[PDB]
Amino acid sequence: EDPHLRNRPGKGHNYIDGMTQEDATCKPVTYAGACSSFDVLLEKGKFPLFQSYAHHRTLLEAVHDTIIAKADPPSCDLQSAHGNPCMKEKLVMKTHCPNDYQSAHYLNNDGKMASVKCPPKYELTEDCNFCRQMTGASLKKGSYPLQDLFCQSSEDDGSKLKTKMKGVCEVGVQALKKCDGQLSTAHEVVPFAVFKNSKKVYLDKLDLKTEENLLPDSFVCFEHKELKSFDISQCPKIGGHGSKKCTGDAAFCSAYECTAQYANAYCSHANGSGIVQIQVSGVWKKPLCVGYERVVVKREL
Amino acid sequence: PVLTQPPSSSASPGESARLTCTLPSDISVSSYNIYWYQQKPGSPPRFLLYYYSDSDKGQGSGVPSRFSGSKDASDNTGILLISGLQSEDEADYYCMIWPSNAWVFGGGTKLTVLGQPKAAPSVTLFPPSSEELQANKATLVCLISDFYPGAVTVAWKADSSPVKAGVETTTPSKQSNNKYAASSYLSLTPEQWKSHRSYSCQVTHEGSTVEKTVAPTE
Amino acid sequence: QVQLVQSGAEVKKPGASVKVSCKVSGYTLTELSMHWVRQAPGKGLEWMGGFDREDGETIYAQKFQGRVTMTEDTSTDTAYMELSSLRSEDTAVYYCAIDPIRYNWNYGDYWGQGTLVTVSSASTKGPSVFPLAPSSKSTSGGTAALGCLVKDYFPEPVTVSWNSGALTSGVHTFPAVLQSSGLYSLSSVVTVPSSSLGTQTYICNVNHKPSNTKVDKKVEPKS
Repeated sequence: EDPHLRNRPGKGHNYIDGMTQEDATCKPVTYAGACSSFDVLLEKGKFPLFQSYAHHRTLLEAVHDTIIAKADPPSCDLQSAHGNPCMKEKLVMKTHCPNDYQSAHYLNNDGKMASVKCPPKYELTEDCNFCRQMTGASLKKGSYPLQDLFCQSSEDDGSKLKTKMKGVCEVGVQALKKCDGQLSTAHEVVPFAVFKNSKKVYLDKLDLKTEENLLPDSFVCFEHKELKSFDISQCPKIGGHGSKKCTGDAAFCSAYECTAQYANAYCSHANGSGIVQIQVSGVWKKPLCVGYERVVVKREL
Repeated sequence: PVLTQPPSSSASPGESARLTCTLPSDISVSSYNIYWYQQKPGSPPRFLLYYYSDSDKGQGSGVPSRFSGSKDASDNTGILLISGLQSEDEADYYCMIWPSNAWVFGGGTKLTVLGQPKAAPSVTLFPPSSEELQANKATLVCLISDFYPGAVTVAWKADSSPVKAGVETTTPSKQSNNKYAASSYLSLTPEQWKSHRSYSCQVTHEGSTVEKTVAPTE
Repeated sequence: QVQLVQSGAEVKKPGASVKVSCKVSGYTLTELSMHWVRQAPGKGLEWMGGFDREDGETIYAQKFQGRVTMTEDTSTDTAYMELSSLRSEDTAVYYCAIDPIRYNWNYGDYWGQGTLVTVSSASTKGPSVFPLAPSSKSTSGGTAALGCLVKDYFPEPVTVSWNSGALTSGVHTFPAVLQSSGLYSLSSVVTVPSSSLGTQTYICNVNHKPSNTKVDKKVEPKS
């Protein structure tokens, strides 16, 4: 659904905590307005995983929806003595940041959100490793997503889950083995997933499955004024209670009572939504987030 | 964070007025949307426009394009430019930035469209009358009259020392001759009045100060 | 088009609480993030607090934290602001406000008309009138200043005339000031030819109808 991709799940907040000048169009992201922290993900040719799960949450959305927590320092200062907490973790990542960006966020190895930031008139370099002075007219108001990922809510416990990769000694900042032969190093696009009580879990394989449903989270409701989001909680179910009156597709009318003259809004079933599960070492689990990132991998020969 | 605006500014009709909004040294004008408001007496502030950059800006409803905004990074200032100044533009102007969970307003700037010209103020300081001191009260009355533009800074001094407590000052009001007048009061106890050698009233108009002093020893 | 209407003017004793309303019409209140900004008379604007509806959290400024409370009645589209432990410095005009950037679609009101809240413990006191006598210091080349001091009255207003309205030229009556005592005070002055001081008569006529107080005071030069 092309324009309904801006009808976000949850609150739809796509702002970073320290940059609130875009709140009019990022808090929340909806049909109207532009958002420097969100529109990046919908450019065709970029972020293929999120674009195939676009009705799920972004990293910023998962943070403001209490699904993902912030790092103990929520943002690292590149132009300091060290920029330490993110520096060692950012250098193993091969990233590309567009111009005029003051902040860039990523999923930590701890399953939390870290941010890389710069002074008010610096741009992030093309590798997101240094702060370069601004050669635009003005900076963007938001933060650039470094990884291609989507997120969801989950109570499935993954405290027993850990990275298992064939013949891999070091992937990113994770050392899996003691390798004393001399090794093969390369930048590999490695999938990963975060679980409730786990760290980041890299995988040889991305095996995902979706169970679609007719729960309220799988619907996009909207009204014409010119599109405006509508919350399905105001719609009465079949034999139910409603503060407003709605209509919709055959999927919505199968569970909610439909009225195709009076309607305040229209609800469509967001195809592609639902609960996503991933296979980790031969076991299906409900992850908090799933994504890719190009990072340094050392494999034994 | 403190936002400092000049207390007053003036320009002639048809000219261009340039109002500044200077930010502290630890934040940058380049980071924030800059709100600008126009407030006239007896009415709430009116949103003029906001400026963040030449591509992120917006005008208020019913606000003519004479009003425009910009930034000056070297001075760390938000700027409201009013071209082709007209008589209805005489009002107070506030700037606002929204960096965190707070609306931070500047001090405000009284913009006077220069009707015609520039009179200096006449100051008269009245000691407490014998009738008031008989009532165990003492009030000094500072009278400022016949000045233009209508903007004054009133400062009270007790024996060359500034006084802040017990001071009430009116906003400059337009006299029947279309100049401005203002009054300032200093409330004292009868002992405070006679315990000092003199009290002073100092008003500042267009950067120039006129001072009058009174003493109980006469 | 949004319409913001606030409640009427208020008078509260020091230490009590004040409750201001802002009725929203033409739009639903549960889609607006309402803020509150106050302005002491003749002074600048000050932000007191606001409710973030996307967050569902109320934010206040530290200068008021503990005293300002913000509620709402969704059935009547009315927001409320309560300020407690009132002091004399809390006398101001209180505005309900709306973010002009987020709601740029609105072509109606972004602010309320304002609610004046006066903090005083007085109750209908008549004024004391004292003369402002010119000796010679009020003089600068044939021009001289004299007047009357209408002090310590409540509530507003008082009306002042000179010579029972016959003398109007050179007369100026100033707006009142609210002192820390909770009582009002103003001065009416007339600039006269300094030669006419021994020739002419100057009587100010002060009228405070809330207390039914009419005073006449002859302003003659000082010895």
